[PDB]
Amino acid sequence: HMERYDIAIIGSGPAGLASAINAKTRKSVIVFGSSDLSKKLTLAPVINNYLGFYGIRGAELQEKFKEHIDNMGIQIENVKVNNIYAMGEYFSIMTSKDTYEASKVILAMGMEHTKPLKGEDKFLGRGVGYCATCDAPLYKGKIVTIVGYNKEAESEANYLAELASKVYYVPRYKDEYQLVSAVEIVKDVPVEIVGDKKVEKLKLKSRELETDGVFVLKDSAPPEQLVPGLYVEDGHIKVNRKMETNIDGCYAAGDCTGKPYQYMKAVGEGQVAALNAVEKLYTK
Amino acid sequence: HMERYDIAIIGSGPAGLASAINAKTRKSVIVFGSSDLSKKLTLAPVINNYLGFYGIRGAELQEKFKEHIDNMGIQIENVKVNNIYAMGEYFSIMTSKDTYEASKVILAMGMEHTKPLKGEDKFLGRGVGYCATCDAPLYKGKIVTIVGYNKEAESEANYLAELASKVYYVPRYKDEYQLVSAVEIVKDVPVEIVGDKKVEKLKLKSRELETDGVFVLKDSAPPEQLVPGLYVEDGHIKVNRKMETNIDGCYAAGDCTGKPYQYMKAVGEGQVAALNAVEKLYTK
Ligand SMILES: Cc1cc2nc3c(=O)[nH]c(=O)nc-3n(C[C@H](O)[C@H](O)[C@H](O)COP(=O)(O)OP(=O)(O)OC[C@H]3O[C@@H](n4cnc5c(N)ncnc54)[C@H](O)[C@@H]3O)c2cc1C
Ligand SMILES: Cc1cc2nc3c(=O)[nH]c(=O)nc-3n(C[C@H](O)[C@H](O)[C@H](O)COP(=O)(O)OP(=O)(O)OC[C@H]3O[C@@H](n4cnc5c(N)ncnc54)[C@H](O)[C@@H]3O)c2cc1C
Repeated sequence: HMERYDIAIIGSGPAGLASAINAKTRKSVIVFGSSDLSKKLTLAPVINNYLGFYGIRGAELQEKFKEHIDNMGIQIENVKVNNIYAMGEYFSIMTSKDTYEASKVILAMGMEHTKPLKGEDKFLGRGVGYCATCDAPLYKGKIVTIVGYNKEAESEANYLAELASKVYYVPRYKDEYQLVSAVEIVKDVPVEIVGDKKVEKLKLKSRELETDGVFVLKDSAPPEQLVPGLYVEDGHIKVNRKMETNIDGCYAAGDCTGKPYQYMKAVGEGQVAALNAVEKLYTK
Repeated sequence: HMERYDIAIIGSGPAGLASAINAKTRKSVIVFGSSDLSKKLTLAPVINNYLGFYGIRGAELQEKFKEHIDNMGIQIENVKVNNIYAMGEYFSIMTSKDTYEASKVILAMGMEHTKPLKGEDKFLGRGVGYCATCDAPLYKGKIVTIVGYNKEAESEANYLAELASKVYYVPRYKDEYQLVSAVEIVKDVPVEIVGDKKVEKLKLKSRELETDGVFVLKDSAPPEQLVPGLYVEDGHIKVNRKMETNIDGCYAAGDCTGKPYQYMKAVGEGQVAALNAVEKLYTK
């Protein structure tokens, strides 16, 4: 069904966990993200600029962070947040599973490193989107191509196969893929989304797919799509010294706020966002 | 004599150490402060909001920070910084011992918690000051009272006893005091600095001292006195998202920049300041 919380934290990396441990000062808090917290932490080899942990390996620091949240009774809700609608005094939070409401939101999604595909921006809203399940009814009986950058994208492909006339899945990571037989896996490199007034084809290095929709599925939609009305410049969510965005009650912390992309900056921002959000909840 | 460095960090607490470990990316760096890093860290009992160190004691976290800087060959220069003069393209740094020049400065002095004495602001520049050794020639053959909040203040009293006709030392901490016999220790509580056009007396709870100067000696002068021309509001050094102050080449990080006074905020700010300072050194 629906569940209400005082604070929702969108991301489970350094920034979101820093927010969570500072918000547990009560005030219900929910943290959305991945079971493994942050993929970048796991991939980091030796870390020498996180003060107090000289020479730690990324996966070791990840475990220290996991034990911290576990000691404080903080769990990660393992769902993808698709859209956050600023209703004015609260936020409606749409996810890959259930819908939530929260009084305050802390954006902590990190920063996407991969570039958009050619034609992606051009056809946005004319056949390109960032949430396949959200737009699924629009593609009933149509051809849909999903360019998947994470495992959740596979679930969206499976769902779309129940409505679309044909589903192609283009993986952008190496794994076994848990897809129903109706999904055609296209192990090729996307080149360009093309069309006249709307999407007509996805061109790949060795193949072209006639398709009505192309969904580009990453850990998070671009922030201005995830949070309609949010002020972003240069792909960075713009915040002030209190980590406040342009949307009252919506904060942002970590790589999603701009450079430098470092752990200490991220945890500091998460702390500031959470303490300010809590203050606003007690002052109304 | 004088020594030149690319970056000078003013403070050895969480913020300054975070700056130091991020600036050692070369670029000579000098860190001014106390041997014990930060007094607040030592006094902190259990810390649960420093991500990755759940349940750590303050002195334990202090030791982790000490081992980090030691592993990176970062030493603390154990002197008090008295004044930083923005010369335009560099900074002249006056200390309780030698003078330094630095291309970039990172202010990391923390935030003073004790309030000013009554009359302190009123007589500033008319008998009240924050550096006794700096103003010592002005008090040759005059009466000087030092209200000392740290051990360095004792050294300043000893120096002033060579020039002033009479030196009183009013300690604001419990310890043995290493003072020459010419210094009179006044174990009483300051109440008010009084005078007409200039300082004439220090009133204490049980005694009044006729005095020509009153020096209030804390770990650092107020930031607008430490750094002439620095923009401060509400006792907080005002910085932007890059930790830049109003003075080009001068950054600030940690409690000295405003609330919340927390460790994660401080280390994040120190990191941002240092990485920006380094960038400016490589771009000129
Ligand atoms: C190989 C490598 C080495 C690095 N080494 C260092 C180093 O030595 N020192 C250093 O300071 N920095 C280092 N970094 C950078 C550092 O990892 C980042 O600055 C830091 O991880 C930022 O954390 P964050 O919480 O802002 O974002 P992230 O760490 O990206 O966390 C984001 C998390 O939120 C989840 N999420 C995002 N959007 C949504 C959504 N819509 N719904 C649900 N969940 C979502 C993601 O799945 C992810 O788990 C390194 C990065 C890499 C890639
Ligand atoms: C009892 C107590 C418990 C606390 N518990 C927590 C907690 O659980 N979690 C949390 O997040 N925060 C806590 N805090 C607050 C936290 O300690 C501060 O936010 C943090 O120490 C800020 O560090 P900083 O580097 O900005 O300043 P500081 O820690 O004050 O470091 C300043 C250092 O620079 C030196 N210095 C200053 N001026 C000069 C100068 N002119 N020349 C030379 N050296 C100078 C000082 O001697 C000092 O050593 C606590 C504070 C106290 C007092």
